[PDB]
Amino acid sequence: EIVLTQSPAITAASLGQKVTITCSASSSVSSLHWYQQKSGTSPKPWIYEISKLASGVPARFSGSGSGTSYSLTINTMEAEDAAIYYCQQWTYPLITFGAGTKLELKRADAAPTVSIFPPSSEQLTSGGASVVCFLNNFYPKDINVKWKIDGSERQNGVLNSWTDQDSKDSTYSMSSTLTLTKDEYERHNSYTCEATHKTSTSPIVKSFNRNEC
Amino acid sequence: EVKLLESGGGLVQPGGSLKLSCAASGFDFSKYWMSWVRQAPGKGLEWIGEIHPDSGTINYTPSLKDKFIISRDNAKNSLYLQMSKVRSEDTALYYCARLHYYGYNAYWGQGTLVTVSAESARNPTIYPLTLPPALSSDPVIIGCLIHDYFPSGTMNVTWGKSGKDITTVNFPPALASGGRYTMSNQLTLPAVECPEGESVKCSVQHDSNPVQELDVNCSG
Ligand SMILES: *[C@@H]1O[C@H](CO[C@H]2O[C@H](C)[C@@H](O)[C@@H](O)[C@@H]2O)[C@@H](O[C@@H]2O[C@H](CO)[C@@H](O)[C@H](O)[C@H]2NC(C)=O)[C@H](O)[C@H]1NC(C)=O
Ligand SMILES: *[C@@H]1O[C@H](CO)[C@@H](O[C@@H]2O[C@H](CO)[C@@H](O)[C@H](O)[C@H]2NC(C)=O)[C@H](O)[C@H]1NC(C)=O
Ligand SMILES: [Zn+2]
Repeated sequence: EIVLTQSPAITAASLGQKVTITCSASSSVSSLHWYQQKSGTSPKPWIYEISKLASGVPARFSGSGSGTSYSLTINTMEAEDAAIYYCQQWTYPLITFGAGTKLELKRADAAPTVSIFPPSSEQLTSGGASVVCFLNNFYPKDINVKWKIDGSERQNGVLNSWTDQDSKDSTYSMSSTLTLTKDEYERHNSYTCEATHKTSTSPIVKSFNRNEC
Repeated sequence: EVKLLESGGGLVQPGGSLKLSCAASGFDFSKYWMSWVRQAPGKGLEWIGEIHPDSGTINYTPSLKDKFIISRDNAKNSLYLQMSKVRSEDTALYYCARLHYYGYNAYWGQGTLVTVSAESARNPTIYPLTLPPALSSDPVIIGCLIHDYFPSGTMNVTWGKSGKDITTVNFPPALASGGRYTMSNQLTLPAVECPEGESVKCSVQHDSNPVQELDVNCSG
């Protein structure tokens, strides 16, 4: 009935810079509140009744607005402020939540550190073989991973998982798992994980050779 | 102090029905308006509805009016949610919250997960991630592969060592083809902190199940 538009949807701010995010309503609302949500946590009550700060909210935060357009401001962006921010209106008998604003901490470019892990003897016993590649502490978030088995590309059985922005480092991490059978693993010798990122012209390659033993 | 604890979540068959409960303590439950909120994996917050302290007025999100029934006891200090013809689409964390004036969710529970699937439950198998002497070092990277489990639930992963230069990275679960999840946990520490012959324990807790422990070697 009442639509809330949060803008920008995805934003970035550097450390110590002033950030303003907005929440606008399709019609007049009785009240508006803000909530912060991080990675594996319940939403935290942040700003209530347009400008009141909830229990342990830092003084750098402020809420403003009336009628239809509302704002959330961070005077000095801190690393720990990297989160999703949700606005919510109340107009009896309805409660509506905006789609959220993802706020990222803008940091310096950083090349990923690649590590490659061969399958466990424990897993091999089971007749399974997962080859794991970790790509750590990179910025910006955008990355492309490729797997090669005996110099040729492998697409199927690849599981990718991206981390959350670290809020001490302001970096991202990624995991890429190639799962094969023990028979399929033992049929090939070289395993390679290659990452394409803006910080390098060429791919960041990490490989291992399984032979003899 | 105020506490809200949801229970009743878990695996439910598509087209099934379940009742969720939210136990409230540390406040006089009977005086407050209570609500339910849901969040599908990777999606935003969606209001289900609210209940008046003395059960007379129940307000819902118009679209959801047709599959959810909010109720409360007051004696039992419990809030309930009945979900009737559950779709895969209904898979989400369900949160109960205590409402304040101006429709603010002042206190929230930790949420209970509802997984609408036909696929059977499966416990994870934990495997060590260690590299041979001639493959890495300084810093040392070790890990625990938490493999082929369902449903996703809540995974608690703790390591035997902690410090200033010891970093833990818990990778969010990834769903394979079969319909089984895998996660990995990684520990980065200075080589001096994880010498050859030594090990670090990874402690995994899937939902309310007993902890599964693995001793991971610093070097292969
Ligand atoms: C399930 O979780 C707790 C983690 O407890 C808290 O501490 C972290 C820093 C905080 O962010 C919140 O998550 C909680 O307040 C585990 O506790 C730790 O585990 C070991 C036992 O193996 C203890 O010896 C540690 O001291 C303890 N806490 C700290 C300081 O991190 C709890 O055991 C875990 N379950 C498992 C075994 O995985
Ligand atoms: C929640 O409670 C209020 C009670 O006022 C309901 O509001 C009434 O119903 C309709 C649509 O909201 C209005 O056209 C009436 O004028 C309202 N008020 C009266 C006279 O009490 C509201 O519908 C309730 N329910 C939910 C499910 O939205
Ligand atoms: Zn009221």
